Amino acid sequence: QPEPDMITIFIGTWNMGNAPPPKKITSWFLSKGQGKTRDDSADYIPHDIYVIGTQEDPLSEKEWLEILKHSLQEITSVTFKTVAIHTLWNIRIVVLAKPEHENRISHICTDNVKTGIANTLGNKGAVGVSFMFNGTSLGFVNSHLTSGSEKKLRRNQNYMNILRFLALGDKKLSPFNITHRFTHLFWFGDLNYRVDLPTWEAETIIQKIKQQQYADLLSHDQLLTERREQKVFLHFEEEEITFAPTYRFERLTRDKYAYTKQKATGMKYNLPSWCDRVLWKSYPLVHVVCQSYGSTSDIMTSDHSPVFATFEAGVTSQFVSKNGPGTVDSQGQIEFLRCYATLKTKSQTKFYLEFHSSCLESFVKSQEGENEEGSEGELVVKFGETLPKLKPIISDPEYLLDQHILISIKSSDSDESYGEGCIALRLEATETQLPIYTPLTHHGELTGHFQGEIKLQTSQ
Ligand SMILES: CCCC(=O)Nc1cccnc1Cl
Repeated sequence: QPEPDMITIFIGTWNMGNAPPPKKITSWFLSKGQGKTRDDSADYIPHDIYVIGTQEDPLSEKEWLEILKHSLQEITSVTFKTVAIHTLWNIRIVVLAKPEHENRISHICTDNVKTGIANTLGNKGAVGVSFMFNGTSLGFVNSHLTSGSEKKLRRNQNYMNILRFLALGDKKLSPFNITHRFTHLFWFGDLNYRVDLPTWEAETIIQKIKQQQYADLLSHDQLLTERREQKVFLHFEEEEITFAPTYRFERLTRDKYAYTKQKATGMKYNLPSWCDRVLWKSYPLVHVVCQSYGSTSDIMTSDHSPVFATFEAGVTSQFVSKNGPGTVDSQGQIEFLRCYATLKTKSQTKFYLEFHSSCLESFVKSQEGENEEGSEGELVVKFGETLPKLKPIISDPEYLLDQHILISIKSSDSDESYGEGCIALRLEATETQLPIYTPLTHHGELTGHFQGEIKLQTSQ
């Protein structure tokens, strides 16, 4: 029974509006409705993993698990196994997997982050799950961010708090936040970013939606504009949106957007918006392809419509050789030539690097770099040919070329990371000097760059 090199993952996000779901929600899991939808010929083919995020979820965990599992069993005739379930207030994540995957899944972590302070602490935040699927680390975040058209900056702040404080994945990756801990990270939820057009334009927006003309609306979508200005979700991907705004509907139909200010909305307008989103970030040169991204049309208990996204994701096997795990394989090495970090910091400490990778027995600390001044004000930290030779556990190129090296540049004075990034070992050649590059971030914001050359020796 061979190990897979690809799986498919279903991501759902649905703000349930504190109402129980209708009796049938199968269209969600089938990726049917509006947008990039799944072919009918696939309807009986189960996804490998289903990850369901809800917000304003009024159900108990038990109640929702019974609906989800019976939904999937009706579609696929498979009884899915529960990998994890975690709830913060009314924000919930469920991970279900095909039974054949039970002994491929391990290291399951759950966590939550509560956003805001005093006033603004008590219903927004995020839940998440991570696990290993054979050799591949997977992370999933369902966030319910701050509401209201004039709170995009708060949403951006919520995002940074969640990625700083959500404690998922391998705790030994201490310099790295969730945006670096996983082969594949999926972040979804009621992100609550709005279409930023004047209130007076509400009926014009509705007209555009009825004509399926989204271009002039998407050009004002706050998540797309904040991401283009590098204010949020730096280095994440999102499929093109080709479905109608998923908020705010009159319940029990989809024929009406309810946008006008009401006491129940705090006298705020809710112009039609793409509140409900799925984004991802995968390590460089790992296969990930979005195969659906859309909304359902026939689930109408909430003022939001459910959103679905599906992905092909590359996975790797739990590799064993005669040498590693449990020792190094002297026929493998990773060398760095002519490396330097360019940092945005105004500070003047010495810096050193740490290399972290599950291809190493443990992380590797470099010597301190040599600081120089860049021509446009920058700090340049030069490592030259001084970086330690990395000793992978396994030399087989079928393993090593699928690996990644995480890099943190740390202050000698504080041991605090000033920047994190990731280098793929999926090189064009071995035993050949090749350019490498990663942006460096800290708390998910850009702080610099790391570039140089790599020379990878495998057993071939
Ligand atoms: C609800 C948690 C039950 C559980 O232990 N799930 C699990 C763990 C490891 C691998 N696969 C699965 Cl389904």
